[PDB]
Amino acid sequence: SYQPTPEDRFTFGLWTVGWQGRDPFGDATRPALDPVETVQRLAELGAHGVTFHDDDLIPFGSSDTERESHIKRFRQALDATGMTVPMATTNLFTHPVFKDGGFTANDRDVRRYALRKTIRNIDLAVELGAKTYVAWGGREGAESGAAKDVRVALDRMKEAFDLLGEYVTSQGYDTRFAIEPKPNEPRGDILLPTVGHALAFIERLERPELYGVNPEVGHEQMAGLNFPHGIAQALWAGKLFHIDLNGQSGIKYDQDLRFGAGDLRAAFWLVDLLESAGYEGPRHFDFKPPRTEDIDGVWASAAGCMRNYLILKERAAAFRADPEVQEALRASRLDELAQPTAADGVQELLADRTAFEDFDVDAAAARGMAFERLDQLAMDHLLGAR
Amino acid sequence: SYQPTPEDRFTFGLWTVGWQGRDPFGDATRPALDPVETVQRLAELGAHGVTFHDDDLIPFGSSDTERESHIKRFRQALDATGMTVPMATTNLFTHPVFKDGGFTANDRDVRRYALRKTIRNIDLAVELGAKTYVAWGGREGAESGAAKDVRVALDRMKEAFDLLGEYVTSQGYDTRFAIEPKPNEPRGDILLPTVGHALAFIERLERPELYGVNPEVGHEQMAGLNFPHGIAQALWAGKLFHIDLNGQSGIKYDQDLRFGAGDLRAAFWLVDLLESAGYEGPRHFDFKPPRTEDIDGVWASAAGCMRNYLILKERAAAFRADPEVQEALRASRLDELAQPTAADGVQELLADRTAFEDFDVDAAAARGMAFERLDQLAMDHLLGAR
Amino acid sequence: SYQPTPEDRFTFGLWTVGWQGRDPFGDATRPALDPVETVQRLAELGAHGVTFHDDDLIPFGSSDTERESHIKRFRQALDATGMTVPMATTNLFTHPVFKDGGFTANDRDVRRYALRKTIRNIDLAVELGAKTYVAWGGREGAESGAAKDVRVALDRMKEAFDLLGEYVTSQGYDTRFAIEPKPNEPRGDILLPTVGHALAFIERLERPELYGVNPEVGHEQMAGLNFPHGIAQALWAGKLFHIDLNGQSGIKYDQDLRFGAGDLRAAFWLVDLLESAGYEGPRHFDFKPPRTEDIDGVWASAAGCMRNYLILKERAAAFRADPEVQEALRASRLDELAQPTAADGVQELLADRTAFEDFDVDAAAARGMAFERLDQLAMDHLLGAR
Amino acid sequence: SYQPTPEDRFTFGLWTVGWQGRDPFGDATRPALDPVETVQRLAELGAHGVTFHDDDLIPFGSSDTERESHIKRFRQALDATGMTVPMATTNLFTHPVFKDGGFTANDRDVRRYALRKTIRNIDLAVELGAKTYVAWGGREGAESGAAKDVRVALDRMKEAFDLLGEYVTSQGYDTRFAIEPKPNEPRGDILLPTVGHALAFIERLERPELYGVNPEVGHEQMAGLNFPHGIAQALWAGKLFHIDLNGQSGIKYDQDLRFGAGDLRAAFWLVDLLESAGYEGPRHFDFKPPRTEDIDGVWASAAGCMRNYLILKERAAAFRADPEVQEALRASRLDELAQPTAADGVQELLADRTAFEDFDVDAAAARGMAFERLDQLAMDHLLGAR
Ligand SMILES: [Mg+2]
Ligand SMILES: [Mg+2]
Ligand SMILES: [Mg+2]
Ligand SMILES: [Mg+2]
Ligand SMILES: [Mg+2]
Ligand SMILES: [Mg+2]
Ligand SMILES: [Mg+2]
Ligand SMILES: [Mg+2]
Ligand SMILES: [O-]
Ligand SMILES: [O-]
Ligand SMILES: [O-]
Ligand SMILES: [O-]
Repeated sequence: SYQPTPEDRFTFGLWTVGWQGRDPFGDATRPALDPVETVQRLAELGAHGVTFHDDDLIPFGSSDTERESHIKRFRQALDATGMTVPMATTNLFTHPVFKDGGFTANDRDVRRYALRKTIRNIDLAVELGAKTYVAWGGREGAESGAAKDVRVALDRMKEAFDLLGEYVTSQGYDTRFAIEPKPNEPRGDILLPTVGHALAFIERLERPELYGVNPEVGHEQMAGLNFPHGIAQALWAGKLFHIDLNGQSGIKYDQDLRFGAGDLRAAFWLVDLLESAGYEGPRHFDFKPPRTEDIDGVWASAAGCMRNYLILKERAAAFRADPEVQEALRASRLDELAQPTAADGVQELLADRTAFEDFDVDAAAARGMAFERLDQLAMDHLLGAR
Repeated sequence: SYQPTPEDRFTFGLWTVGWQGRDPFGDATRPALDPVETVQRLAELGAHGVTFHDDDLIPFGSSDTERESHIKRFRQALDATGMTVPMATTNLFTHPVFKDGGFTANDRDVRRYALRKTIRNIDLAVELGAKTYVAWGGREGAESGAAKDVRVALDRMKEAFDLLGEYVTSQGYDTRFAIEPKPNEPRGDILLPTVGHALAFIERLERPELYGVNPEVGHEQMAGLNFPHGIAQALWAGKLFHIDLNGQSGIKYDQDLRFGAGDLRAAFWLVDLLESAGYEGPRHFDFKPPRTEDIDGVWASAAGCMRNYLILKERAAAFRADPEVQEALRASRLDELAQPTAADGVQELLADRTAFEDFDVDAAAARGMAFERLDQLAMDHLLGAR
Repeated sequence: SYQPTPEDRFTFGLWTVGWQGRDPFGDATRPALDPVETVQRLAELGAHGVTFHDDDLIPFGSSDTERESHIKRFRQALDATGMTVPMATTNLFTHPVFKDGGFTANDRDVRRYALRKTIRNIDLAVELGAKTYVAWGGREGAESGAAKDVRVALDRMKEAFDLLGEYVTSQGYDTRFAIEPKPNEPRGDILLPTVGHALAFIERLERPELYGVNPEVGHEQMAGLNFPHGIAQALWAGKLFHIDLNGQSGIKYDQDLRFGAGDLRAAFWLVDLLESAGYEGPRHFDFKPPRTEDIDGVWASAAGCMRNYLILKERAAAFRADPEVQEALRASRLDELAQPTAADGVQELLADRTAFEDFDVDAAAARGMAFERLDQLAMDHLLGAR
Repeated sequence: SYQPTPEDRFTFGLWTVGWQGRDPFGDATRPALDPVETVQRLAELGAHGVTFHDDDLIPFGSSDTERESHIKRFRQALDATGMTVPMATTNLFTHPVFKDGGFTANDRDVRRYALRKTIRNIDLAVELGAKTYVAWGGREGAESGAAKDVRVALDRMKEAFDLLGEYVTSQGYDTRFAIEPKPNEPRGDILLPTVGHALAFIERLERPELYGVNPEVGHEQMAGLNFPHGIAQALWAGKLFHIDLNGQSGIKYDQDLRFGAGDLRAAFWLVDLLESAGYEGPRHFDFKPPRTEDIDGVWASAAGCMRNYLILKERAAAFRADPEVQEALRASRLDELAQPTAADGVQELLADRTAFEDFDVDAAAARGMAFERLDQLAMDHLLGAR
């Protein structure tokens, strides 16, 4: 089975299946896809909805009449298919004017233009029903040390987000923001490089409750971090507003492989976490079909994204349901991890001799954790060898 | 010149110059140093003070009389040399009982013991005059996915730090805590893996003002991150309580090279930031003299740490003082980065046609940033070619 | 399920299940294992043989009488179980005399001592039946640039291996040598860091036929390289003499996880390669049971190594046997890669206008490669969803 | 200061200063440069020559008449300046027909076309005076495991290079070939990923003498390797035919920063090696002026490449000439590494009791190597603090 239906909340950006295959060393290997045809083809595949950057839907520099016309025909395909727009974003990285950033460009006039460009697209995203507005500052950063004073750049980043927070509050919009972290590329180093850095930054904004994170699998893996661990921290903070799924095979350039490819065990632990934590947002795929592929390989790749999530969902649920796994978890004391360390308080802990002076350190040091047996049960379930 | 004096606030852990050279594949190549002799030799080198883990000063398992005796003779060398103890920490990673962690061990009784072990050493660190108490959770984490539920582990981590916050508040101690992030090693992945992750975690503690970060050069570089950028975020947050200086040559095992070795340009931008931001805490070295070295190579390595900071301090100050550099910074518009984007407010920005409808995008896109000329002036000053 | 047999050629080092758990930040968590108990327990698990470093078997410093006793007891356990010894190696990294190397130490006398220690163990390995003698220069390298002139050190490395070749040739021994590459750890950089570098060096020895490589999964992955691609090149060269199997989750310290853990798709493509190329040597596991484990967890991790190889062997055989995969391989023109580019020579090619002057570049550019549809069939077979 | 002369052999690719700034997330920021203006401007800066890909000089698709005109104008600028063309290469990566490779494309016809396109440019390079023809197989590789059988692809790679060797031998051309390794990007994994892998492959060609390597600083650093060590092995092998100089700050996308930027101490040890080994080929810069720059910044970045090499050349010469460094090298026994381990052979060594039976292992283990004191002298010379 593993057939996606709308109920599975699978979404795709216009820019993913529509990537023409232009990379740093080569030209486009595929023609551009029309936005109406992408909506059509994804609804046929079992997708729930689509997302967009403003310049994906409306070619940069369009007159107001060309814009209207682009939004009308898109909105029509959405009505015709039952497709939703859960999220939208701004392109603040392609046009040469953003070569030193959008919100943190050294030129003040470019920072003002970046904000107006964003605000215009927040109005459109709300009209189309988007609840989450993503911000990926891919050009915010530097290749050299004196080019960007980072404390002042963070003053300008906080100013920009506070300004957008005031704007949606004044308009009464029901939209929240999600910051997408990336450690590098296209800049040598990008500001707010990981989930952690974006979550700490949010706590310094004027209205923190309006902002969360949109982590991407491949981005945290570009810094060699454990993506399931970063998502668990964002969930613990109540800040996982959206998530971008794809694959990455290690620390190198950002590959955007289809979900499931790259680190397959990390994809298994991520699905197990999303499903057991009850995440209810879109399962969004931000990937690129390899430029070796024609348009049928594009839809084959898009279908494999959804198929791999559904296969892993089944294996993670079977794992957690297994009495032998529930037994191995008690053996590794994951139940004791859930008990408070000292709900009796610091003064009872300090007067407790079994916690220190009479604690038998070597009896405790000799208890094996039985983590390898547990992990081989997880490997067996992933591989269907049970 | 480049001669360290106490005034330069250079500090060293007992565990740094005293590392015997035991690594994963080999035995100790040097004898243990007595703590009194380390104090002596570092005061002679121009060091301001020393730090310790409890088990560095008092051998694990010492009776109360062996403990008293170890603290008396140490305290005596400190009085005799004028050496200070600015910071202290707990060893919650060497003894086998901490094989699954201290504060986040799955076994509850080990988590209670880890807290009592810590509290006993907070009392001693306050008595010796330490103002900062560092927490490096090196055993908090996992090699496999089901071994550690990370949301619950963070419940236990927050519980532990809140418990220590209540303890020092109740005792009226003037000590703050600093969390030291590390992405991996000795665990496959460590919780709170970077500066960003530790800063976001602190905002969820009961008394956030009691906690900051103690970043280490080599640790952020093990995730390929820009260490000067991470320190700028911690300074912007008002959370840089302490800093550990050393060298790392890339993403690999944690090398702990002497400061200045590893990424030399990153060391130059770090000193430029510390000195221009007015950091006033200790310049602490957490490094390991290579096990190829005898005890004279140990003191040669320790002296090079301080010499390299003083050379880079001089080159960074000369750079910033140069009128030609001040001119290149105006040319790259670092002065415009300091201007507010929209102090006129969102409604004036929205009614400003020069910010969007009449903005000349291509005139702005054509302005070069002159960042390469600026960076070659920084290279010239670093190398003393001006 | 999936039982290990004799004919599977699974072997283990004495140092793998015998690892006591000591790492750079912690003490041993397990008791030392007796070599004869290791032989017994591994025979019980379905292993075909065991390997050893000389100091695993005979304690460094044992007179020629305890050496006698140690070899006698050990050979007894092998006699009793039918266990074989396919390979042996020298420990030229643990003792402090090897702190700057064995074969390439700057001190001449340490290099002579290193060669005498190796030759003593080549005699023992041959009489126990080993056909392959592994060299892992863990200490050959540097933490700094002027400490080691690498061209001269390669002269010394070549000299050591040529002298070893002369010795086994004058003795008439059947044994061949296999270099084990590793990019770093315990040295900042190790000489002959990858499979590629070791294959090139072998070509400069006086008897290249006596020497091949012994690549390890996690070591090539410490440099972010594709381990199956590196094994395909060692097999193309006719130099894959032995292989070390384990797991690694990224570029970081050497983990030595059990085979299957780490990069699970790389383990699948490795098994598919080994089995389709008909590699017939030992499937040797060089891994470390995590120090979180007691001795039951050690045997559970050793059994998981074998189980994972056998599950992947079955999934890879099913992938290649599937008629739809054979069809997808023809569709991606994997059969056409096996056809010679220009079997009728360079003047044939130059005289062919369809190769240049009349080649339709756009029709060729538009053929899709259908690689994503082939990779999802491989993904379905691995996960048993086919 | 530090002026570039002719005799310094500094060369640049047409594609380096000519890079228009287009990357995977952004459009070109600079106008295209005319090849004759590039020749003029670089002659003015003190460059000795220029290099080119065939499609840098002649637009893909130009008839044999625009080809004529393009070569004529270009040769005119060279005639007028005295600029030389030391090396040339083929673009087998930009056009979509090369999406799965040139020499190792699965389609036979694309491989024939790739060889005809290369041979056409070998004829042009020879008449312009190039002695080295570089091959960079940027598209040779895969993003997935069954897309490319690597043993067969190495058969095709060897076949392509053997046919090129036959062609230049039957023409009597003086030119030699140089393989440029790169571990990844634009392919997930590229074949012959490091200097080591390319040196081993060369040993399997029918005429190994015609082929060497062209390593690039940032490409070996993309795999975390030590670039000076890799160059020492290519020089030991007699295969350093050419070298590409630039900067890279870590394992991430290929940056191509100007030489000196990135890992500055690695650039110091590289210059020290090149100058002490008497390398006499071009010092070629393969870098990209950041897209933040206008054309004045492009020429400022190109001048910085040359300046940095000349400052490092001077600092490295001063380090080796210093009597205290010569003394520190004797103290670290760098003179003793040059002495043969056992010049009087294996039976000499076996008969020597001072090599084993009477060698005092503890006195040898306790000699310190004094490597930190030597490295701080190197650090003092680099920073001009001596
Ligand atoms: Mg991405
Ligand atoms: Mg994304
Ligand atoms: Mg460290
Ligand atoms: Mg530290
Ligand atoms: Mg290993
Ligand atoms: Mg091994
Ligand atoms: Mg490059
Ligand atoms: Mg190059
Ligand atoms: O992305
Ligand atoms: O450390
Ligand atoms: O290993
Ligand atoms: O490049």
